Amino acid sequence: LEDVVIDRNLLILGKILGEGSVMEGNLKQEDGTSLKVAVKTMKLDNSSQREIEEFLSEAACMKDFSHPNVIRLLGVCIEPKPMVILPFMKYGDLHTYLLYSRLETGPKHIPLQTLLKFMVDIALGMEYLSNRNFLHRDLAARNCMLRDDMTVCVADFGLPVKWIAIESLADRVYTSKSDVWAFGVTMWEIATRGMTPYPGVQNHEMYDYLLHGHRLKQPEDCLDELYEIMYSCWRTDPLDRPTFSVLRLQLEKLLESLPD
Ligand SMILES: CN1CCN(Cc2ccc(-c3cn4c5nc(ncc35)NCCCCC(=O)NCCC4)cc2)CC1
Ligand SMILES: [Cl-]
Ligand SMILES: [Cl-]
Ligand SMILES: [Cl-]
Ligand SMILES: [Cl-]
Repeated sequence: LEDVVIDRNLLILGKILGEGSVMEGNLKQEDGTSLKVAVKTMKLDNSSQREIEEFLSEAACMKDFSHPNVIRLLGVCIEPKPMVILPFMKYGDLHTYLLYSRLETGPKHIPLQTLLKFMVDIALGMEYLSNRNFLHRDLAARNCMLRDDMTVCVADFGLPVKWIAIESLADRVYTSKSDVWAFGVTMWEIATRGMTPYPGVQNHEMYDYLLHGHRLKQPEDCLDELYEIMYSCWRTDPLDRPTFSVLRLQLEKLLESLPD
């Protein structure tokens, strides 16, 4: 607590940004200046201090995370409900951004070079968490945030059937190679500019679908080289899947093989 806790009086809450749930707010910092934050309210099982122990545990680790492509944890505040304090990012989540991209008034058609750069950013972020054996367990375009410099950072980690790896559906187990699987789905979302995974397949059909060897199909405008990287993320054996440090360099290489 000594490290992550923030006095509730230093926090002012405002409108709802999404539904626990997310809310806007102002964090009064130690330099006197006030910072805009997003406050994620957390509903935990208070029948025991079990879930809160694991809550304050990760938060202490998450507050020490420092990487441009990984979201920053500012701290936690208590009411007795905990609340995660994160930086506010006005450009919002990447998923909505991709959709807007396909509408006039909204952002310009995102070229492929920019789409890969989104993937690289996420891969770099995941590479950082992976190096610290920290699992995300909920990676998706909706959880990837755009910084004010339009660089992507990963979020919502710590503390969705169509993103869950095949092993994690049956055995109900989670490894970093399960995050790689979700990362490949995230790549698909980006390459399709916001499509929902597995059109035609309902959620209750996903296990038999995957179990029979069927995977996400290649988008029309997607390069064979880019879909290879995506596909390698969905290999049945988690050991056959590449690490984030391999994926990251694959994407950096491919992006550099393109013009501006
Ligand atoms: C007066 N106006 C208010 C509405 N404005 C537009 C707008 C609306 C919503 C958001 C927004 C939404 N989410 C956000 N998460 C964060 N910052 C902003 C948002 N950081 C925390 C990230 C942690 C992970 C997470 O929860 N991922 C899901 C995204 C949830 C941003 C801008 C215009 C002005
Ligand atoms: Cl308040
Ligand atoms: Cl940050
Ligand atoms: Cl769509
Ligand atoms: Cl599909």
